[PDB]
Amino acid sequence: AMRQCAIYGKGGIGKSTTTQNLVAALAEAGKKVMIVGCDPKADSTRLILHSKAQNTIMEMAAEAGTVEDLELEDVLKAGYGDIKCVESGGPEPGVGCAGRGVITAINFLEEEGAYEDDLDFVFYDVLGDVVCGGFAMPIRENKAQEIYIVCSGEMMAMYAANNISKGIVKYANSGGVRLAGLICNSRNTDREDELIMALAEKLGTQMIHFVPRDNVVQRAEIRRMTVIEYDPKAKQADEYRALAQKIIDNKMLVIPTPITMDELEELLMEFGIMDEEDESIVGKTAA
Amino acid sequence: AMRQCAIYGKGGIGKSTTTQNLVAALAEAGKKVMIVGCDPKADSTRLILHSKAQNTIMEMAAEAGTVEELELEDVLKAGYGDIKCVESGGPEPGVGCAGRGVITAINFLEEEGAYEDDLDFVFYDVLGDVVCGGFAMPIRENKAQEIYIVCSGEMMAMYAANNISKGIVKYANSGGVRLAGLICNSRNTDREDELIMALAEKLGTQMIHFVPRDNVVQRAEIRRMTVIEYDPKAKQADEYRALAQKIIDNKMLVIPTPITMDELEELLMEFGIMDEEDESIVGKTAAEL
Amino acid sequence: AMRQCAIYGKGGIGKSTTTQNLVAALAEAGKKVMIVGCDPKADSTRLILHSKAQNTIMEMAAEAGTVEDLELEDVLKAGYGDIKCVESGGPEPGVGCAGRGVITAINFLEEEGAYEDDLDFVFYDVLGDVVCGGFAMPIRENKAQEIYIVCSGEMMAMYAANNISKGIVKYANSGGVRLAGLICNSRNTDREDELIMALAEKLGTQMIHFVPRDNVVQRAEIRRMTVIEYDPKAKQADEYRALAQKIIDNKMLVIPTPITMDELEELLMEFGIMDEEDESIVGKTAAEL
Amino acid sequence: AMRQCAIYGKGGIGKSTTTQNLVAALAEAGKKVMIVGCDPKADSTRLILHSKAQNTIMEMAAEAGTVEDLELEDVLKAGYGDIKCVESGGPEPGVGCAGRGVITAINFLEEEGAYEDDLDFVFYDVLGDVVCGGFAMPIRENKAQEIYIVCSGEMMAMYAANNISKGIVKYANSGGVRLAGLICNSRNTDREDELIMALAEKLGTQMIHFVPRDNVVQRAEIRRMTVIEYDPKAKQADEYRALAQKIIDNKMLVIPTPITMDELEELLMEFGIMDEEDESIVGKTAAEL
Ligand code: SF4
Ligand code: SF4
Ligand SMILES: [Mg+2]
Ligand SMILES: [Mg+2]
Ligand SMILES: [Mg+2]
Repeated sequence: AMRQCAIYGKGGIGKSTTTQNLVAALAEAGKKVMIVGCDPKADSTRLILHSKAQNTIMEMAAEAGTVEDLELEDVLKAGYGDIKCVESGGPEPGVGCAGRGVITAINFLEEEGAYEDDLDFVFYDVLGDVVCGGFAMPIRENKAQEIYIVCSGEMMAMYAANNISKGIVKYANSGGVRLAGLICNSRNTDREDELIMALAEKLGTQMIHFVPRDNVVQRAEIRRMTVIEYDPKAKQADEYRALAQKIIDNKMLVIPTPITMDELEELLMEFGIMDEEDESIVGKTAA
Repeated sequence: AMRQCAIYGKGGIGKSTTTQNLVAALAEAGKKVMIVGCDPKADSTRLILHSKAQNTIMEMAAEAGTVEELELEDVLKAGYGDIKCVESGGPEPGVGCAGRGVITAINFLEEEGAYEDDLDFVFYDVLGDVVCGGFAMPIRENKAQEIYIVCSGEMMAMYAANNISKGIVKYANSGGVRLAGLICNSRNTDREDELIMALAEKLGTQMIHFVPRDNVVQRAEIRRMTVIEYDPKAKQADEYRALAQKIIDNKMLVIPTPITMDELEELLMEFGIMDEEDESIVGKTAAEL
Repeated sequence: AMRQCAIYGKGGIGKSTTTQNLVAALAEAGKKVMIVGCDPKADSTRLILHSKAQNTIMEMAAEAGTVEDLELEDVLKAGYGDIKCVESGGPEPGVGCAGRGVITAINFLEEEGAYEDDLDFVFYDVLGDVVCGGFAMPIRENKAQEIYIVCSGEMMAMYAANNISKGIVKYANSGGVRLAGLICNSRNTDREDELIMALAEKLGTQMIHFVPRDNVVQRAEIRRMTVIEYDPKAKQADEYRALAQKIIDNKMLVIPTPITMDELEELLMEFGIMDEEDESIVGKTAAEL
Repeated sequence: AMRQCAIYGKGGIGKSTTTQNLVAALAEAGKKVMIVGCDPKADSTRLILHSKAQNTIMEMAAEAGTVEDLELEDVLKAGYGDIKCVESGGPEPGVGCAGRGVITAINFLEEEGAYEDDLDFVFYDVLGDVVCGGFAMPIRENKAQEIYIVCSGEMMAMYAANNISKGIVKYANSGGVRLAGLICNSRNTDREDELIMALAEKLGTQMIHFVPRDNVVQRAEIRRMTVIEYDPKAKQADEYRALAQKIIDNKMLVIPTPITMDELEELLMEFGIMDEEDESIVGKTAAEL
């Protein structure tokens, strides 16, 4: 029973670093895992491979003309703990949709039997900033059943988490896409955990883990590796094992209940992220 | 002589706040301006209208028909300096295309006569992060002739500027969509201005204005207004006026020259945005070494 | 019973702002309070007087000849909630001892009957980075019997908290000086509450209150006033009222048990303030690894 | 001709890091340097010695019983480039004076013959926050002719630089103590470089060098070393060399011109560090609008 998961979140909150660290922890737990990158704005395999930038399917397509000309050897590389790594390749700037690329790639792996192994998990690393048809393609085509959202106590991070839930709600009726949990990439802020726990509560889900900020992540990042690999004894390592072990044991798969912009702002203000609004100063000149 | 302009850039660097502030400067200078928010996940008109969120074209279409049903009066609101304000609205989570929404909005506004009315400038506030077919829709359909790029001295904001320039290069043989300059939104970091100037020379453009950080910006955003409106005497207010001025007189429209990822890494690593790599230590564990 | 208190801690963590907000909360609870400024690098009475820089006893005495020509009225002002405010004035650069100016202030206040019987609290706002002889004067001279340490999760603020504790141990069996509690000035950090509680655990004291980081404090600071006065219906206001009340009902005075530098580092590493060291690569050049 | 210098500056701005990387660049250039640490809150020698904590004169003397039965080998350690490293030790918490232990350390080093013929520089690393008599001890005793003030474009760092400048003025005629320049220790901020030069112009001095923020410094420090030793190929290394070279070549030893607090505020404001004071809201309640 291979589990088809995806990680969704906006960019610039460390979504990909967490994806790779968690996956490494799976490999260290003796799970066989594939990472499929579906994010143009981040490398989703660099830390597993030790590479700078894996060649994507989209740019290897030009090398021979079409994806039917491609060998699976060129696209799918093995790295740490024999984690299987692939990068779809983002759209050509101005002349491409991101759904089409991710379809192209997922069917290529299907045709070539990448999904035909003793594979325990596949994790699609997906950009979930602006949740259009394109980035919602793994959901729509039912290519990921278990969605995890990487977010944080930042406004836009939680907005993204809310739209991602909405996107899910769309194709919930159709296919078995569910929300597995929220993952908090800490910003080393106070009450951030509680914030996301309360957001989870309202979404009808769970904060499956709080991922702290810890310099050992960056120290592993310099060496193009995960923390699991770099330093198994780091206290950060137990943090990714906890997340990983919780995903494995996870049986909580819901249809989320998105929230309103006021219902959100209410959260922000409750946990001291946003301040209580004051209309007496609204529209009022300094003179 | 209406000039159709777009501001492209990524989220989280205050693109919209610069657009609103810029536009308030123009109105204060006596120009008539319309703003078409084409950024999902951004309130592009909130400072002009003193509103928490404008009604978006896409969300009122949720009723039925982004045409007919929708009335320009329920779409287009005037605000500070008689600035006309429109919010296209983002795509339906999971289903719709963002560019399809934007064009529909723009088509609606054409079809309802908004682009008359004695307009000196219209500004499209467009998301330009992952510049897909979607967000390059206003370029392909030549809905904006001049493109300004909001960027900061940050990896991703500079990679977006790059992808925005590739998208302009893709359609420069079709239409007359040209890059007008980079606007740098400060992160209050050393050497940021030099960084962007270097990006400009490579992209084949100019850093048209350096927009400093200043608490008077947030102070005005809190009150849901621009600095130009909140305190025109402020020093930050003079900066937005200078931006507005250089845009009015801007005579430089170019086909940019996108750089390669190595050339981009070369540039970060000059200004220390990226660290120099010690590749001897790559793949090495804490125990080994 | 006029409780003779002192706030100690290093600069740059908002010690003073907490003191004044705290003392504002006491004077709103109908208390009679005197703040004596014993910190050269902080205006300890600015927010109470709505004043830029209160004139110090050392400044005034020089423009007079001596502390004997000095009138009480130029040196002790009443502010919000009729709080009495005094500023000792730090040492003359290069010559004077921070302590000597403090003792002059205290003797002048004692000489001129500034310490009234009705008074419910005196707070000394004392610098507490380097806990030398000069800055431990209140404690040596038995003027400060109840010490509150304003700290935070940054190393120097905690090291300083430990050094102020060692200062207390010295005079605890000469006079009745006791540590009353730690006061966390939050840097909007994760686990910072748990850190100071665990520091207090080791010291024998308690973390009496955690003061949040809230922008209304800054909004109030800017207007040279406390949150108690600026906006009583603010949530931060309730946070100072909490602190003040806990202070009012505090019966836990103790002799602290300072900790080894090894123990301190054990705490910072456990709460992520210090990094776990990679001792193998110590002293190694990047060329040799 | 040995040159007796001193690095004054406030805590927490990486003064001692700059000191040690500076001496490394002097040593790389074949100069004989001794670092004498006079900071209670900092290791002035750890990066040279690759050691967690050098034993101080205070504690070593505390062990023996007096400083007359203390051997030179015990305190004076050699490190990278055979830089001589010494640590005065801070004051006995609550009782001690910081100037007592520094005069002690200097007399010992004198008698034991640590100040050798071959030595080209000695540097005292003194905490320069509150410039009392005790911390001005190297100046008063005329043990430091050249003073370099580390600072940054921040209120309190510039204030401390100001107070140090008054400390020099005081003993300027008596001794031969001059100010040699400011060293800006970057916080990666805009206009900070323009600010410290402007301060320098008001003190009647110069900015000798602007030290960038660069992660390599922390990469070196984690391994308990200077950049010069970590990686002499890094752009930072050259920065420490430029600083060191300019110091070697420096011919600008002045008596400073300290500025008023108002003058310092005018500088902060001119370079966007402070906002202009809105006196129209000082005293004013939130509800009072
Ligand atoms: S559907 Fe989304 S990814 Fe595809 S072109 Fe439109 S905006 Fe871009
Ligand atoms: S006791 Fe403290 S304040 Fe007094 S001179 Fe010595 S170091 Fe300075
Ligand atoms: Mg090791
Ligand atoms: Mg007396
Ligand atoms: Mg190397």
